[PDB]
Amino acid sequence: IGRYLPGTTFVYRVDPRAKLLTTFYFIIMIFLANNWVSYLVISIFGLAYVFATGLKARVFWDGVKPMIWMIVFTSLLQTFFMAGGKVYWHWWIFTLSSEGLINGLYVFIRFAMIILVSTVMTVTTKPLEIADAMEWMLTPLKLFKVNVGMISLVISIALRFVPTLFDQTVKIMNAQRSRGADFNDGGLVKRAKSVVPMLVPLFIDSLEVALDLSTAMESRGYKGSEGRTRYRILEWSKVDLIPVAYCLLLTILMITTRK
Amino acid sequence: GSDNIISFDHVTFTYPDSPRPALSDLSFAIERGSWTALIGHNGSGKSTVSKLINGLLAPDDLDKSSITVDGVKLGADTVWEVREKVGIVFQNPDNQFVGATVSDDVAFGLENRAVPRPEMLKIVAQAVADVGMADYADSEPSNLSGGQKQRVAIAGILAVKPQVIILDESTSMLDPEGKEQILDLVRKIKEDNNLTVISITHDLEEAAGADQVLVLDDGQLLDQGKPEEIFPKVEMLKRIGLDIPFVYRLKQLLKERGIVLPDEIDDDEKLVQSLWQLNS
Amino acid sequence: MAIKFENVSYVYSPGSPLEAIGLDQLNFSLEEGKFIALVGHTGSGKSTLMQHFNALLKPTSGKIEIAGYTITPETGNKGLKDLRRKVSLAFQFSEAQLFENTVLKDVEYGPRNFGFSEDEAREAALKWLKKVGLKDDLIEHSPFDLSGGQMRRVALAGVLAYEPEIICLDEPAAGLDPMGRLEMMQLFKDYQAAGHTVILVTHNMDDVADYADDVLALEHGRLIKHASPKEVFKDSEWLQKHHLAEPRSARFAAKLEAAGLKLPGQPLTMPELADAIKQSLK
Amino acid sequence: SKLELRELVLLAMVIAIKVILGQFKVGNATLQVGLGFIGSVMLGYLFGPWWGFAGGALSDLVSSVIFGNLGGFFIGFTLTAALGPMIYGFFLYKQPIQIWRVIASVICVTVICNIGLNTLWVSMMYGINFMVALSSRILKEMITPWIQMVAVWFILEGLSRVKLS
Repeated sequence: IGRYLPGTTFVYRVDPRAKLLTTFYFIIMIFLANNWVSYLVISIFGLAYVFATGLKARVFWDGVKPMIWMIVFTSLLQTFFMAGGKVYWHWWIFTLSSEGLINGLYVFIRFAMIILVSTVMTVTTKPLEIADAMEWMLTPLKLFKVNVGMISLVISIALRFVPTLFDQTVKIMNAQRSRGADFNDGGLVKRAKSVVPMLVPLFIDSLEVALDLSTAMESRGYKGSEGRTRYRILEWSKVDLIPVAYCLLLTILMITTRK
Repeated sequence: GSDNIISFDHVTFTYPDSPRPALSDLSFAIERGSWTALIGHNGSGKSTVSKLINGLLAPDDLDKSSITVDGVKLGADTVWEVREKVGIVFQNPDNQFVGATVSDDVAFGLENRAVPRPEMLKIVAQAVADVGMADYADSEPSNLSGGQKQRVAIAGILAVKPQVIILDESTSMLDPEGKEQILDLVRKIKEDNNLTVISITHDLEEAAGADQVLVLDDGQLLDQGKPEEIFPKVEMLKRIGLDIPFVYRLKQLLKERGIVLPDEIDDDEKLVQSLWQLNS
Repeated sequence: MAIKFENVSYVYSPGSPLEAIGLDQLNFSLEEGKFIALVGHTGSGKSTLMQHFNALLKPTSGKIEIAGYTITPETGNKGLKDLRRKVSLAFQFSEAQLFENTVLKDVEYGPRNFGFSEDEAREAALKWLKKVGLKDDLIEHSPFDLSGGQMRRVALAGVLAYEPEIICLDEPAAGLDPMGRLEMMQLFKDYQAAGHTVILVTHNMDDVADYADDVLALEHGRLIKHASPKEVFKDSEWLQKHHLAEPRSARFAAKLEAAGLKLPGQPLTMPELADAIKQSLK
Repeated sequence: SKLELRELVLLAMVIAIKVILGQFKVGNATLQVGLGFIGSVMLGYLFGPWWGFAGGALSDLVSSVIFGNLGGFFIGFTLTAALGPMIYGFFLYKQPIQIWRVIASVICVTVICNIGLNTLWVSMMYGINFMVALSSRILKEMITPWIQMVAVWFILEGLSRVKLS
């Protein structure tokens, strides 16, 4: 892990499909905005999405942190819009302007909006819930050669066994740290070697688990992917009308402000 | 009568192997309804028995050797229909845990049978209830103890309704708390479904409580006797590389102290009563 | 002359002593060459505590005097290596530790880089591979080519070949046949007799009674009971109120009491049980 | 190979390992030199290029979902990580162990995807010139890839035939 926690339990956070669609529809709705009332509209909806769904404001810093100073430079670069073309002149041409300032503030809100809607996608949903949604969006390509039975299987196992192989590594790490071992001493020719004492155990293990699982899967009567039911499915709850309204209302507001 | 009969079997690993057969002889039979123990030293080849039973492993010849889980004979396309009669609980619960949550692991077997979902809901919730895992139905294998993930491993088996439950090395990694708890549950699950159980190598109550005990050292079957029979085998059992259960060990140490007790005590109750008797 | 924890708490985050998180309080002291069992319900923190010994974790409150060092919440990472030659942890399922392409290179790995020479790293790996009971042709013989049992040996020889003052073992005998545990628990019982403290982390209460000089008990990160196996298993109600298991002989003794045979003293062990069954008739 | 199962579990197994090895960068002292190429080399060598490529794409998906990425999700971002194991697989699949194979396979991965495509996905949505994101890229990609060939070729080569036979 990896994060974040599904609610403890907070209100909403239901039906990853609709919320993931709302996540994808919103980042498309982040684009297609030509006015200051456009950026006003898309700002106070994604905003209203956040604290009506109530999360502590401090949890959003974790997503913004890595991209901050580069994106400041983006917004700093485009706050200077000057001489886009026809001036390869003059002296110091670049200068502060409101046109750039409002451009630079556009890019802050245009960029930061994708780290709001998407952050609440991860925070408010289990990883399997997202995967369940992901495989549903993936479905319509069944018409092509792509069988998706094994694609959904490989995903389901990796998502399942990523936690375990992690915890097995720490155990292996501390194991070699006890009889050995120092991992940080300086060198190129030197400390590439330190990877092996964790890796071979982890790879030996990961082979040992692929053995034990493939055997159990068949002793549970796994013939193949073809045509055997499903236990775990997704519903459509009553709460799912909120994101259809929230998405459909904002549509017209964004339409007016685009044009 | 017997619920499965394995004929003369020679099985090796020929890739990579053949200094030695793993078994080369065997030819044993389990009586229907009976709890049975396959016990031996590692290298007696018992570990490979349970996999040859459901067809995952195969004899060398396929002709002179015959494996039938009674009603059905291994195997060509027979294999899959055999696995409807028999299922196995392996030793490492985390490794074989196939479900996202608890109730997806108990539904996995049903899924493979194309049982439609409305019926799957009622069979799964019933199976996790039978193993005590009701409250934990939606919990995760990562967050479950080592004895809890073998209750889910067994619960996934009750959902496909096996005739034979082979415990292969299950409780290997486990505390003696959970070991008696798991076995006590299988004992219940056994006599409410009228099954045949094949348990492998925990000794103690897993063997001393079984109706039939097969000593597999080494590669071949050493005697066949009941638990009250072969555990008194002492040296011929001890020179095998094995050991003896508590009551057999406690009556042993008592003899050297001058207390001679009848060689049929399979229990604490018989021994407690025998010491209650012998105290006048 | 002891292994002393005062006054040792461990928290997984910022904390204050009111919280029950991790380890809390924990004032105790352990004798020189004793065989100390460490028992408790899963999630008591016996695992966390184990990691404090070699300072894979450092406390957030107290002090630890163990090998002659002193481990304080501010303790840095210098000189960890001279501590871990003296104090060795062996984790549950140490056959995963095997990495090296040869058994003898995998056992040498421990003594080597711990400040052994080459002459005395082979000398020790050869010493402790025969000492842990492998055939000598299994030297070389890449350790992944070995049975589950003999990998456990390689692991053990890997961590014992530099012969630490203290050795800490989480469930070392887990998953081994009944005669295997006897071999293992004797090798440690022999290693103790050589003047070395031995830590044993197990949920099996049978060989705690047989093999241990005194036991520590943890419930929710607090140390509830420190005493010898007898003083620990005396109480019927206190032992059962916490979730804790008698050794078998203690249950058969109490089982004779259900029949009323009046076994003298506290047997705890099959020889002690048979002798007090022989005494109790007479 | 029809009826592939038990090759596919290990496939997910290396999808896992690669997802794990993407978060871990060690690394020397000052220059972090992230891991996770190993997972793509592993997907490359023993699974093959047209297979590993499918894995490296799922290794964004699983990774993006769990740790709350980033990642993709968004489609042209996974193509980079899908492409990675392919090119390692292209000349290492059912192919011998040789020093000519890796140097072509390490430095190239940088240039094609790690340089060009990673540079591209940076400069597309913004006004930052492609040559600005190209500038920063050339440094990092003229230093570290030579550190991979040291660990890529030798560490893989044993594991290539250690577990193969």
